Amino acid sequence: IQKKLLPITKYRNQLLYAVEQNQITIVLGHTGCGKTTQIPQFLYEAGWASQNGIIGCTQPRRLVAKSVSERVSLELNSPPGSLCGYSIQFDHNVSEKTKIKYMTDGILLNEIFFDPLLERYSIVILDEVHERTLSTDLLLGVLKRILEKRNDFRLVLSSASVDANKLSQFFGQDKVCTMSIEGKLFPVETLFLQKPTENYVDSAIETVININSTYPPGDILVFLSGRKEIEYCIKKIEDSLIHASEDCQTLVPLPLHAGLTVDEQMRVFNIYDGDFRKVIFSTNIAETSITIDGIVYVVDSGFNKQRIYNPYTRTSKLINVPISKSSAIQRSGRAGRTMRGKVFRLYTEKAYSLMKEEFEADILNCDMSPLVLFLKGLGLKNILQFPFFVRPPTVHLMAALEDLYLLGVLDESGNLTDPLGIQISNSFLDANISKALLTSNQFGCTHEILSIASILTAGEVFYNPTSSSKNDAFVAHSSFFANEGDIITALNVFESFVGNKKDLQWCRKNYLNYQTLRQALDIRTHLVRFLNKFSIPTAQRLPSSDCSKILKCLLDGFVRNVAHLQNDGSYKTIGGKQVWLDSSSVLHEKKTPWIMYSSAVESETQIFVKNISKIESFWLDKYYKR
Amino acid sequence: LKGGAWKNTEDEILKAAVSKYGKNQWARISSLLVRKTPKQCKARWYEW
Amino acid sequence: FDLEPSRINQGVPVWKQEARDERNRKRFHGAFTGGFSAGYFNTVGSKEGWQPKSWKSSRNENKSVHGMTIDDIMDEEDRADQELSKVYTSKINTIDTSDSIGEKMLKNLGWNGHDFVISPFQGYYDDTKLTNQAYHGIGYQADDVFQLERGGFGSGVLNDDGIEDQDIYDLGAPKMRYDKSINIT
Amino acid sequence: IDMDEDEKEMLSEARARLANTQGKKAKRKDREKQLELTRRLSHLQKRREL
Amino acid sequence: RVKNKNPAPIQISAEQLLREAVERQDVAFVPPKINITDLEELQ
RNA sequence: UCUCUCUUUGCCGGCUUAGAUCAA
Repeated sequence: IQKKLLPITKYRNQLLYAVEQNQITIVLGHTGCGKTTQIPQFLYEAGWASQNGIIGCTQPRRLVAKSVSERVSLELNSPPGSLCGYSIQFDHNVSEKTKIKYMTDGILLNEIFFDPLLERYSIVILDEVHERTLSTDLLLGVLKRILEKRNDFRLVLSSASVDANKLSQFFGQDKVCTMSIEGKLFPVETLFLQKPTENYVDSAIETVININSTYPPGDILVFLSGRKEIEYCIKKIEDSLIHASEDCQTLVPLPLHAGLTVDEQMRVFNIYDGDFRKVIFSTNIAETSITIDGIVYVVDSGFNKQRIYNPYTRTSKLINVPISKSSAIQRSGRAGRTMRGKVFRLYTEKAYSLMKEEFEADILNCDMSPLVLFLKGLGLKNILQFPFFVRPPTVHLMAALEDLYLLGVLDESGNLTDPLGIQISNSFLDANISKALLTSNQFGCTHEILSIASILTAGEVFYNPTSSSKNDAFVAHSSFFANEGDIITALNVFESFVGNKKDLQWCRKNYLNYQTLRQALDIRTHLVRFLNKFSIPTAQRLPSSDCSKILKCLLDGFVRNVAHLQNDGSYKTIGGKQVWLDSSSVLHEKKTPWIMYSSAVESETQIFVKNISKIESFWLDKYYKR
Repeated sequence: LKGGAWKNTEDEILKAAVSKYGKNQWARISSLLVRKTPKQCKARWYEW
Repeated sequence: FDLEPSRINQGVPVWKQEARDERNRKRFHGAFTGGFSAGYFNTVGSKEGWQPKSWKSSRNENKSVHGMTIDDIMDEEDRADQELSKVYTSKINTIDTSDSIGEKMLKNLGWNGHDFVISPFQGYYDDTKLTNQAYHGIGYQADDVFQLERGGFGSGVLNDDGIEDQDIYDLGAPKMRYDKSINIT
Repeated sequence: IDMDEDEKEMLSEARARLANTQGKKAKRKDREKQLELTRRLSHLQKRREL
Repeated sequence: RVKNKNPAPIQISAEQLLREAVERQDVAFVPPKINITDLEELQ
């Protein structure tokens, strides 16, 4: 019944006609209208997947992919994985009988790498391409090539942003049909300030109080720059609650950001009975995949945080940027789902007249070194031959290529060097971490470097509570403080973790993130298969306590990321950069003479390094001379 | 940080501390209320 | 070495941290570290003592009398700062940072750019030299009057700074603080 | 009704504060007397068991 | 819902603070009385 | 004249520049 209620049912024949008669079809619509879940059902009913054909729909988000796969499997009254399955990076749940397959962009790029023409798929639907992820646009570039070679292969493009004209020009108007779905949205009126504001949060709180005291019931969703303003809004809202009048509803504040634990992200969906009015302090989470109903009034600051990486310095910073016009329209349309709602954007229409329309792609805002590895693995000597939708910065490409050359994956001529280069190209991970894994075979200690890589890729394996249990966490960590840095501390923690029977109560007692450890287990299993693809044994362990040669492999993997202590407390990188150690690392004040890090995150005053591990000078000297 | 709105708990702790310490040790009294300064404690005692 | 009990630090950052303890004791040692005693006990010697080794040279017995090495006469501080003070070589890092071989790499890429091509990422790299915002609104024009941005021994790290501690000999700000012309009307 | 959690802890601190008294370092003399009492009782007990 | 800002039916008073402060005291310490079983422990 | 209970019942460390200072 829910299948038939969606607006897309009445376009089924038209969509099918468009899908059949056009090699590439651009579908424009709003999230939750049924494009994600009902297009596979519709074309399976038509018969596109009949006779060994497979319907491969790309979902660039792992959680979204799994949830949509489960929903489609249950809605079709079929056992999970039998007809519809999911395959996210380093996690596969598929079957030979599976017809509707939901796949991540990176795995599909890998399949292109192994299978240039995708003979097992007759149609592939690209969904949630509006976020413009690096993998998504690289996949789009390769997909133009495969449609060029394959006349039978079909493409369905589903996007939540108005980019169809650009895709039409890129794909050729004679082979693409530009269709737009007609949904329904209650008319939302925008309200703008006559004069520019000085303190947008104070304007927002003023409007929030006026909404509470003067408007009918309805949850208020705010849009704020970042997580630093959340607690300030909690405090002001608590003070307003203490001084709240009897004619005003009990206004409950609710944080919503990416750094929260999942239970905190579940606190917003809770139903507050009585005269309780929810206000959701969301940074940017309440833009996609978030469906709190009853949202009526939204006040938008017009500022959002984001990440920009600096190639010249290999750093990354979280900066505030005015939102794009498309983001403002999406924020305005977010309110009004269930009843009529109003938006109050804290600026003037003259300010709206100047922002750039759509946010730039992540292929234009991420590290292209994996992209260059991918293209070089396919066999593209000249990077300019690939059909980029938007030309990437040339200076970034040459920076990445020079980084790859100094890493050894590329020769003087720019071709893959030895089995090393091709084997690095076959690796999902970055070339820096993969170098240690591939060179560990020469030293017979692959196991611990594999564990290190799995921990690094999975993420942070420690959980830090904000309450008094932080001292308890320190005591919980107090058993495993390694003199040689955080990396060997992580190795010891991982060894005793698998040595403690995977006990979840032990993880609670030690405040250890079990999900990250499981993901590291999957990573290490898949990398074991990756090495066995090259017939490399993975039973090699160092029987001696001397971690020195593991450190040689790491220094081979982190050649650029070395630094030595300065008198002022900061560290001098080999490249003459002033960096500061993060407080989280054990070696915060140990004054270690020579240090080696992995990742650099830069703030407005200090450049902070992470994954701190101590080293010795003569290793570096002997490694550099050869 | 420092300051606020002088909740009833703060006021009663202030009264008890004045009873136990006197009217000339506002620094020692303010050590009890972490959100208030000795000048603030003195002002509230002599004004409210 | 058990790194001593680490629970003492907990949080409580620099300006509330008690004092450094060499042996879990509130004291300083060393002339240049703030202690009123240096060496063993205000002395050069050591606990055990120190004696020279036997000497014998007969054109075949002095061969057993080898030379002197760096490490055998230094101490734990001396070796620590010897490790700290070793910085040289570098070379390759300086060549490809901050293009040379990368120009040959561009030859591999078939650049053929003539007129170079730029991307909006570079407009955001310009944003690295624009602002990070200052908690203001989108349309806020801000104001220009509200924006702002020799040696010897030290007076003492605890003796602070003031009008007292500036260079009496001043020759800076040659022309950067001065206009080149002024409207007369 | 539920004054957060910080106000509870400062109330507990103030409660321990108001009934402290006995100075600050007077907690050493009585402790040494108790330790001496325990040591003498142990000594007498060893004499008695002998 | 930990958001019942209703004023409490009982308000913390100073005398309550001091009374629940003094409740922290106990009786005088009870030491095991020494036993004198011969003339030695008597003298 | 006993026993218990209540009530009445007058009642038995110093000095100085408050010694000097105090943000998670």
